[PDB]
Amino acid sequence: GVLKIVKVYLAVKRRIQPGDKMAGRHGNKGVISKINPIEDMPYDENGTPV
Amino acid sequence: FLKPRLVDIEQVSSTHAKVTLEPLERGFGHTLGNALRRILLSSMPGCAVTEVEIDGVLHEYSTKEGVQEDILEILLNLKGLAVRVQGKDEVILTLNKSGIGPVTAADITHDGDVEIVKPQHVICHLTDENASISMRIKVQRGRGYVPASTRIHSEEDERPIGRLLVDACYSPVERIAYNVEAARVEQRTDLDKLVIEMETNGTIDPEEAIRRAATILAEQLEAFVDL
Amino acid sequence: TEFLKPRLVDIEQVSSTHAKVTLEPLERGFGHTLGNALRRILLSSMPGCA
Amino acid sequence: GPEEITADIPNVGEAALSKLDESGIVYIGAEVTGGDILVGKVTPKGETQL
Repeated sequence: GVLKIVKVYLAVKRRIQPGDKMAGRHGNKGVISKINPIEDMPYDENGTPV
Repeated sequence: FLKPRLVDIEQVSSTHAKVTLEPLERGFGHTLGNALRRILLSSMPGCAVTEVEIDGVLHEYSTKEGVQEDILEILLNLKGLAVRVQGKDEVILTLNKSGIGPVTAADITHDGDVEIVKPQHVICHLTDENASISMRIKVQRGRGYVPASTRIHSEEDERPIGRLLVDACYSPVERIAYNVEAARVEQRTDLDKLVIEMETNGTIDPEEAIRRAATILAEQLEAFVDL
Repeated sequence: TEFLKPRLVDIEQVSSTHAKVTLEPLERGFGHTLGNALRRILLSSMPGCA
Repeated sequence: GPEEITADIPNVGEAALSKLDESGIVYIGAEVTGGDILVGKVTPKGETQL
């Protein structure tokens, strides 16, 4: 019944957003809540944020 | 209500430097350093490559025969190319090169406002004797982080299928740190200093930056002054 | 590189001593950058006769 | 009747048919978003009875 088929291949690039699941190898899960600016990140004396 | 002013601005590397502010009253060293760290790290002028149209490439996911870097990776390398302009808000640089060897950032076509702060920055390698890559690299200037996604809304017939967009990286600043050491001026009870150690890709000079920072700072207080 | 300015500033009086002012159009991170820089100088350096 | 892959689609603008070639298939490399037509297809339904 099918005369012809056209298959299109889309490549989507997704980065990260609130709602994604993240975990370490140690069984600590997590879901990113807020994406915070580098300005509000806790930093050490050297000034490098986390 | 004694006011501050700048003092010796000590360049160390082409990357970073330690600026200093001598006349700070009680506790004001912190009140500034954090407020200055904020505007330094976030809102600053920068020029990052935006639109790139390459030789035979339809999309960022293909491979050009004769170069071992995937097109996606070459776009990513461009996001990290540091340049600076003077009088232009967008300049289109034409890059051409061939032959076996690294293609660096010094092989491009120089323009009146073009200054390449890292001529050694690697765009990609070249694996064959005769293979040639031509690219139109459209660099514009702006503020903040504009990802490639939010750019395809205007669109308005960006039909140039070869014009691959990248994410806007716009910012000079890398790491800003402030340390307040007690500064003893010959006569005063107790005063403090401001040591602002910042870090940059070399596309903005320290005195220019720290000035425009405080500019925006006081500019928002404008409304605040009255009601 | 033009820089967004605030607007609207409804000042809700709470008697005669204190009040809650509000500012709607503050860009990224500027709410803290202002709010904190003002909290600092208000609590510490101000003219007073005590 | 048989279904056509033809690029002639009732009720679509020039902006819609831009991204498609003469044959009705989207060009390779064209960036797309929600609502874009990947493959034009049309099926017979006769005597609409309006």
